[PDB]
Amino acid sequence: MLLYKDVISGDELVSDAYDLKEVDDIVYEADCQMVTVKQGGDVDIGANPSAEDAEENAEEGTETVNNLVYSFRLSPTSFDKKSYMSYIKGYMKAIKARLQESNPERVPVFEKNAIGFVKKILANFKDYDFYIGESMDPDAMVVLMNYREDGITPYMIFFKDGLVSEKF
Repeated sequence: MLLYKDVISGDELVSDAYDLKEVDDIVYEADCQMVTVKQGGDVDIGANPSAEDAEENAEEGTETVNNLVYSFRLSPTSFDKKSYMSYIKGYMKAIKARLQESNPERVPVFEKNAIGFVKKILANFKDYDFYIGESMDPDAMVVLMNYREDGITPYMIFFKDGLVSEKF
């Protein structure tokens, strides 16, 4: 029920309606489940000439999708290996300033903890993928999608430093 949004440019990055766990480091984890819904194509809010919506006569088009991405229309975008270093570097520094203006005591704990997680993320930045909200900003809240140690549990992480809690 809790709603967490970013102030830099995340806009509703995740919520507790699913489940959130903060790792000893400084990030939250919102688990997502798969649900089957009847979708008949969308392609943005308008962008098609003429169609029939028939395809076959033995299946309409049921597609399972995460409940967090569907409710928050999460939008995953492609990225570059070297481009990732520039986004995490200029983004980490951006937060460093937000602490100095708000809480300067979070500058050191945030640097050491965030530095450790970044080192374990580069080991497989591809397996963590890179998501982005409708804001379309490579310097806003960045969420990564990774499967637990099992693989049957899809979960994403949201930097707690750039995540606030909102009560209904």
